[PDB]
Amino acid sequence: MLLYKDVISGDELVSDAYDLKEVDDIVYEADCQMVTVKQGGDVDIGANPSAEDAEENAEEGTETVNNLVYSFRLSPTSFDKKSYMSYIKGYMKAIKARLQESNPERVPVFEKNAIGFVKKILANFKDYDFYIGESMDPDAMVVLMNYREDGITPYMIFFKDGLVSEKF
Repeated sequence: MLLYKDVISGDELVSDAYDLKEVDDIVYEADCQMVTVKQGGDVDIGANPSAEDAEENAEEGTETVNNLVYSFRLSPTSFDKKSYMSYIKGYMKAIKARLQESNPERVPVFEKNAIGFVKKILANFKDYDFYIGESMDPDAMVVLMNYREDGITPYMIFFKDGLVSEKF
């Protein structure tokens, strides 16, 4: 029920309606489940000439999708290996300033903890993928999608430093 949004440019990055766990480091984890819904194509809010919506006569088009991405229309975008270093570097520094203006005591704990997680993320930045909200900003809240140690549990992480809690 809790709603967490970013102030830099995340806009509703995740919520507790699913489940959130903060790792000893400084990030939250919102688990997502798969649900089957009847979708008949969308392609943005308008962008098609003429169609029939028939395809076959033995299946309409049921597609399972995460409940967090569907409710928050999460939008995953492609990225570059070297481009990732520039986004995490200029983004980490951006937060460093937000602490100095708000809480300067979070500058050191945030640097050491965030530095450790970044080192374990580069080991497989591809397996963590890179998501982005409708804001379309490579310097806003960045969420990564990774499967637990099992693989049957899809979960994403949201930097707690750039995540606030909102009560209904």
